[PDB]
Amino acid sequence: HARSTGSYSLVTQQPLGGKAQFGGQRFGEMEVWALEAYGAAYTLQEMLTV
Amino acid sequence: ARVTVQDAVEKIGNRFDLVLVAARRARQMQVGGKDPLVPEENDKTTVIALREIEEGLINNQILDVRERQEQQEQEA
Amino acid sequence: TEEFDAIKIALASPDMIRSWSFGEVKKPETINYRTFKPERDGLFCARIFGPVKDYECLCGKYKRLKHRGVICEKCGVEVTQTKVRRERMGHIELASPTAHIWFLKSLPSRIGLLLDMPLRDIERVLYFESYVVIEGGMTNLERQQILTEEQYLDALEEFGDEFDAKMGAEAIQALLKSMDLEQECEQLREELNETNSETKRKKLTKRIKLLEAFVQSGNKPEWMILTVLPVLPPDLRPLVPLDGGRFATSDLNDLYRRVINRNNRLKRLLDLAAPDIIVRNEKRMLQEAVDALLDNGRRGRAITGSNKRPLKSLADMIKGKQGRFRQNLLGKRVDYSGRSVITVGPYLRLHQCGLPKKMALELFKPFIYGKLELRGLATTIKAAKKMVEREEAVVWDILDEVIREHPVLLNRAPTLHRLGIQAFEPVLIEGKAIQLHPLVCAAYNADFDGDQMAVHVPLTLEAQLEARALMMSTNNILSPANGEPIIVPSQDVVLGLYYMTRDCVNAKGEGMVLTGPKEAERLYRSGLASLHARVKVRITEYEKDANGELVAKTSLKDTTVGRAILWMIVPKGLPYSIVNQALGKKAISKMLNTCYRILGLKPTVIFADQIMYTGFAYAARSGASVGIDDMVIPEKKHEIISEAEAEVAEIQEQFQSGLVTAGERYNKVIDIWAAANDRVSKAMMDNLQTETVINRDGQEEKQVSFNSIYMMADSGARGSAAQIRQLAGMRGLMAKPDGSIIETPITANFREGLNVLQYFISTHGARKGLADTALKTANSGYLTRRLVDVAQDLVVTEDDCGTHEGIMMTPVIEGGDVKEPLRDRVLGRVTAEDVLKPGTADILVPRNTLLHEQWCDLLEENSVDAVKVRSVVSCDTDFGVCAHCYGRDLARGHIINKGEAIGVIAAQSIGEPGTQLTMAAAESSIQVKNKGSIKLSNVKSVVNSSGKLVITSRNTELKLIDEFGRTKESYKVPYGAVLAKGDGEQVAGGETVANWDPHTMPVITEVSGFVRFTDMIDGQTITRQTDELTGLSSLVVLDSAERTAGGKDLRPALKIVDAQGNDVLIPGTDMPAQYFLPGKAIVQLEDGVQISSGDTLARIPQESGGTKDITGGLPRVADLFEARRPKEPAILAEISGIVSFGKETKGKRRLVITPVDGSDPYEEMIPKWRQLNVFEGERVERGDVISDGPEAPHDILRLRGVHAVTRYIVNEVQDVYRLQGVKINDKHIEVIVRQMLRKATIVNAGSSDFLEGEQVEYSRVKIANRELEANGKVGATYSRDLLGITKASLATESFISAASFQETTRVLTEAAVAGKRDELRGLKENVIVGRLIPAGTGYAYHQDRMRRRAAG
Amino acid sequence: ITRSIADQARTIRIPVHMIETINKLNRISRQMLQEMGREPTPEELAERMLMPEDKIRKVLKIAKEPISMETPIGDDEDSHLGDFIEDTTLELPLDSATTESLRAATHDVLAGLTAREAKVLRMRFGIDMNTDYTLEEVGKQFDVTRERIRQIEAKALRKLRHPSRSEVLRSFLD
Amino acid sequence: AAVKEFFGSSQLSQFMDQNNPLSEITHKRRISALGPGGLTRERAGFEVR
RNA sequence: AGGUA
DNA sequence: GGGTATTCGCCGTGTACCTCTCCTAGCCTATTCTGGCTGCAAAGATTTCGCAAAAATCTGCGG
DNA sequence: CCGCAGATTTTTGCGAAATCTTTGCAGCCAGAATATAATGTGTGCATGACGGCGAATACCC
Repeated sequence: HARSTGSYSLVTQQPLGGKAQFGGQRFGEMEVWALEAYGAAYTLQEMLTV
Repeated sequence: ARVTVQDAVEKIGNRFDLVLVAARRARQMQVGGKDPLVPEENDKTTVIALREIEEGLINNQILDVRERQEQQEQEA
Repeated sequence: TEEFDAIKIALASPDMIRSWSFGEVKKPETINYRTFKPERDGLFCARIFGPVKDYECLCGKYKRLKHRGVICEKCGVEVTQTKVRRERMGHIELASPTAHIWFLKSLPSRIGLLLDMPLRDIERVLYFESYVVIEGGMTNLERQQILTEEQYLDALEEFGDEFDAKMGAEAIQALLKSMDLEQECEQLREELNETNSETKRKKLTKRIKLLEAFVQSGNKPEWMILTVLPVLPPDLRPLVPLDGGRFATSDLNDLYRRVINRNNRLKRLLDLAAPDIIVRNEKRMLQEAVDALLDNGRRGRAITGSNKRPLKSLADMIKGKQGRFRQNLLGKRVDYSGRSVITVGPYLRLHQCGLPKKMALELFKPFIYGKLELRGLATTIKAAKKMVEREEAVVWDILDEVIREHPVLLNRAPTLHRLGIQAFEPVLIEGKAIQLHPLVCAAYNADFDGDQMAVHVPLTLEAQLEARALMMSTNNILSPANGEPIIVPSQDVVLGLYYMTRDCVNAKGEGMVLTGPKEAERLYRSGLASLHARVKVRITEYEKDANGELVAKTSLKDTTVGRAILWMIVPKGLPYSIVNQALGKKAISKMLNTCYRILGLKPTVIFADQIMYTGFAYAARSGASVGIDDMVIPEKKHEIISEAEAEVAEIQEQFQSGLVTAGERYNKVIDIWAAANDRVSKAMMDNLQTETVINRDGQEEKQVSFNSIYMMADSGARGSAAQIRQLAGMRGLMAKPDGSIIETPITANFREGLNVLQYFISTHGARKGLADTALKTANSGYLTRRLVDVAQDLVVTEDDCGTHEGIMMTPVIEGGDVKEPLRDRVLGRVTAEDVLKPGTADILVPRNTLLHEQWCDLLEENSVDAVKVRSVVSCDTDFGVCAHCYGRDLARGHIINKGEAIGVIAAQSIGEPGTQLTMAAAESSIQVKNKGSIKLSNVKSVVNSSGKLVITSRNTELKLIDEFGRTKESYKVPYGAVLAKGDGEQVAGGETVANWDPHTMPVITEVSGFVRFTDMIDGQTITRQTDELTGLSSLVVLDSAERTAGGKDLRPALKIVDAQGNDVLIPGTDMPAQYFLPGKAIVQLEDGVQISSGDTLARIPQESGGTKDITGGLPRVADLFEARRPKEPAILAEISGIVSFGKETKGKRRLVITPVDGSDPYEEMIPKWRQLNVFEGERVERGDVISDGPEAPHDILRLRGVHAVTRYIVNEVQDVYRLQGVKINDKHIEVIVRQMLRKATIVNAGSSDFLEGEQVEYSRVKIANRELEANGKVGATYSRDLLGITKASLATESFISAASFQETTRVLTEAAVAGKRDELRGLKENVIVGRLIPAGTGYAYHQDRMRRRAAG
Repeated sequence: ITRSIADQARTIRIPVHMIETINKLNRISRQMLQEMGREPTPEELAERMLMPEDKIRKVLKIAKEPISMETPIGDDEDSHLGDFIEDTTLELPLDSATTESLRAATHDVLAGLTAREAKVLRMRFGIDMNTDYTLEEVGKQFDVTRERIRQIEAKALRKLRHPSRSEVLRSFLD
Repeated sequence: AAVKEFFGSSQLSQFMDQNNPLSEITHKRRISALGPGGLTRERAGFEVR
């Protein structure tokens, strides 16, 4: 499953939904830690906001 | 393609502000206004910035001084 | 576009709640069912929360973008943007004030503690169980007291119109109104200066601190009682149509409907003057409904109709696991991402990965559109969309162009350490699976058995650059937890390398002379020689020498053809000796490490890729296959099995005779089977190891076998000796339920198929292993989460701070031998002291500097025993750590860069190996294994008439000085021992240098004279078991767990007096001449017996060990990081000076230490179940143990100091980890410790309250300020306190971080009542906010913002 | 009690008379179910009531109450129903980019026309200002309130009919 | 209605894993310690496992 | 709910 | 005095997929009159759209 | 290179209809009004991890 645009949510804006085109991949707290471990700041901000 | 950034890290020892300065250089490269200083192989701005920093053409100081001089001809 | 330096949390006021509200929700109506237009004025309302559809009044009046600055005044509905409906809040005017459940049922009840009133009383008042007086009058009734129905009626009858008392939340709110904070603060301040009573002063101090904190919060206590209840915007509690009779509705919607219903009913009842019972019932309704809405679950659950499930509440939506749901997990979904199964990428370069064409097209659709419109192949975005969905060949060149430079992030489904996400250059591949570089799968811990990986696209140019510089695989060739490379050849490539380098004894083309490895490759590929054969080859090796210049040396080496072929690959600059050997996993890893250290990054990456290709190619050419014959059964398996059966049958027969006990019989059988298993394994390994017996020229010789399974065993590709043992030998002993080892082991292996019953036996082991893996994975996840929480905010903020403090750093010796040398523990560390050579006083290490491999080699050459190293814990930096105090470790041999987040990398480093954690001649006679100088540390011994070097106390160590300065064998001498060696005597290896009975600790007298019984009653302290043969007895001093009624009033002791009766003191020992007998000290020598120096006085029975008392793995690591008590804290001597006993057994015996100088009285408690190692009248020092058993981190930090507790934690955790073969740089545990002790307790304040638990950084800046200033107030003194990682993360400076990953409700309540104002400057805080983290790339940005703050 | 069940028990409002109709429908459905012994057929339901049958089915749809999103989809999967609901009130970024490109193209085309024609068109349809003006409103500001203003608009339209300014806008509408 | 609730929507009423004859046989022969009146997944609880 | 790592 | 000695709540619990739609219940339940509300039908008032059409205007080229 | 024809531009005119407010209508809907036999009862309690931990009364010494 791959997406660049598609199903968002109501209460939140996290992209997920659809049996035709699904949401993106959950960038959970583990991956946020992984980025924080490096000097990964702008990539983290992309993961979070944009 | 730039396999390694170690040579760039050699010029800019922090390895974090290296990202900032090369990002500024590459953004001035992509956004219209600045023309390249190193030949390309149909490459985007990123490896251009890496090559420019690697040969010492661009660092924090050159980008800053250049943005001054350009500010002075545009104000005239 | 929004700028804000900090977030304040406080108590919401009814006025500002109305300020948020745009309209009052007066009806529980929602919609018109058939027409889904929201009702007025219901929970969904355009008149209140704004219009439903974009820029049009919900009356059909105005439908245009023109009518947007003016609202519709022709009807209630207003006209704005629809997104406004997602932000507008409402308010409900509660007829009766309602208490907030959070301020009520939290374990510290803020309402309860502010009123200093116990919880049951608030529960009864609020729930209308009893009345409470809201101020009285001139009555005998207190200002505050609860009264029952009849008591309240009696008070009302007795006292007329002077009695103000109500019931419930109205009464609580009235009480909060009647309470004034500032005036009480003034009263307490006046009273404190006047009061001298201890308890009164403590009460005044507690109350004044609480009230002053509440006033500083700027909150009015009445606000804890909700008068107006805010209601969430409807979009955050959506009501969306669904097919059929089912419609998605929020549990919040139903909860607010219930609240509105009950409020309206209360209003109607009040308007109707309903009886008191009914109005009390309806107020109970409102209180219960509000409590469920705020937090359903602390009131006996609330369920709805047509659905049996606890309704979601606001607290339940906030409180989540793991962490906050929407913000971080679960789960913060992301766009521009894909996911697919991974396959091997054996042709790829390290810096690139195979990405399927379809995923590349879907991921980069905006990029494709941009480039198509750039070259003008599409006139609009829609045309580009049609082109890409048609997938014409035109868009594919655009796709190749956009992919060429763009790097993409590859992510494993679980992320244990920072290598779980790595950048690669995508390479377009036809197919559907992501091809992953084989070298990288080790870092991902990903095996190609259906594992799925995700791909993320860094969009912005800064992110592309950031990924190429940091995320890239080639930039992360070294593990962050250890300098040795993480991209190591693993299994197939290792097997190929091993087969290529392993030499035979006879093959084609032996004895040839070759020049260059090129002739070797020519001979091998032409089939004129064999891949491995002893050959002299002329090769030019290059040596990095002089100043970094290559030294070409060309000479002949005796090697093999495969080795020369490999040497062709090896880049110039490495010694040939590295490859002229059999290459296992360890050999290749070491060779890569040497290549990286000597050459650099680019040669290392190129060499790793080339070695991967070579290993794969020569493994394929090897044809290494596992058949059915390559598990050759040892010939002695049947013989050994039959023998062991014979001995176990003999033992069973003897057990029936009653000669041997059941336990001894079981132990003997287990030992017999273990010996049989070892014999079988050894025979199997001898058979497989040297299976080849082929002749070199006619003379047969025994050399390494060509057997394939022995190749995978020896090369360490896959399968160890234990693994092959279950295949070719016999799989041996296992365990049954209850975890006991089975009496009869499995005598079969996997080549001789197991029978039914033995397989059923093995099933238990399989189930236990699988369940253990699952539970240990969950526990490791929780542990690493806690480590991330405590180490979240730590980041390198300074290049250097300047400090000569540090830790004393030595190679560690536990037991009797060294298992971790000095070099590995000190590699990459910075010096704290210019340590001299072990001989001459020469400085070989300059002022504080990074220690790389050359300095470590210099230290090894001049072996210095200890080095002071600047640890992070001793760093003087505040709000961060200096670069030097951390070290160098990352992905480079250079010092850490300023801005790097060491806390997170350390937490990941300690957490990731957590899935790998599934957990005579000792104490009888000390046997030094090698020959070296004997040295005694903290020894108390004097030579007696028998030449016995009897050591007293359990705090003496025996080290082994080597040829220069290094201890290599260390031992612990217990209380009472005999030593025939001196303090400088040389001892041979394996020689018994000390000895004592394994059945008991003997107390050997060092003086002479009659034994006098001091504090003795024959029948209370000692019991009569006189067995006089030569003047002996079996008098038993009762154990120090329980004694008699008269044995608890005396401390039994044996004084040694001469014939004259004068005291004869022991020379050269702190021990007094009056031996204070501890528990079970059997008095062999009776009163009136001449004792010789060298005779036992009282034996302390023991068992020579034989019982396991050591645990490890995840629970041990967690308990160490939580600073848990060991259930028996070994209390230390907490001040130096002479010690003495106190009054005996008030329940717990007291011990008074009075220093020889200074403040004398230091009486303390000791429980009577402890085994004392302290003897009254001896000179002890702060740090010496007082009772045996394990220690707790708290008192270690408190007494022995910060460095000591850091050393203890590091050593203990590293002992657990080295037990499983996992190596972690101790700096990670050091930074975790530094985060654990960030809180301190004030003794003397500067502006504190003399007991305030305060952040050490603020305390340190304040003490620095007062010291530099002429104002030395007060003060100020502090003592560092140690808190568990959960507690440290829970009590941080920012309430966002604490509330995020821990108890959210209680943290939020504490922050609100305290009015906390977190100022960010923390990774997780900025993550939640959604701005650049103050670490790494973002550190430059935040440092800029720091300059913009507090200054123009 | 009936009033309470009608009002405070239904998540969506249902009128009391409608609730009574629902109860009658359910009772007659039970009667027909136990008499025929198979199922309540809509034909007999229509026959018993004065109510046509389409109203019967719409009432049956109404009689069901909304369900929570917190219920798990798939019988206790750790995911909730609301985790799948797509936001239909949000304009897709594809459509937003199309709108931006269309606005740019219309602005360029209006710049390609004369001064007064483009000026009339801007206020006639509200192009690139947050307000819209009527034909007479534009005529009043152009101090010409006659057929002349509509003739100018028609002239602008006819000029746009040429296949040199309509080709760029031709892509947007298929 | 209750019988249909049991047979249709229950912890122990599952879509038949139907991709093999073996899959169907195993599903019909399956023994669950979970369900109404059994053990919740809040276990381990090593004994039963 | 079942299954995957 | 005082030190446990119970009981009494609160809290924490891996990641990330996929298939499934399964989510939903009693029916025991009275009558009605008056008035408004809202969607729709109908009418006065009014602006906005296109052709009409002739008259003025714009542009190509050879004698 | 200039004047008229084709093409393009200028100008006056009538029909059409839609929209905004008002009036009549029908389905929706709310409260007000009438007097059947029925009060200490129901009820859901759904229940088999594991470790930590303070708070809340009890009880020996």
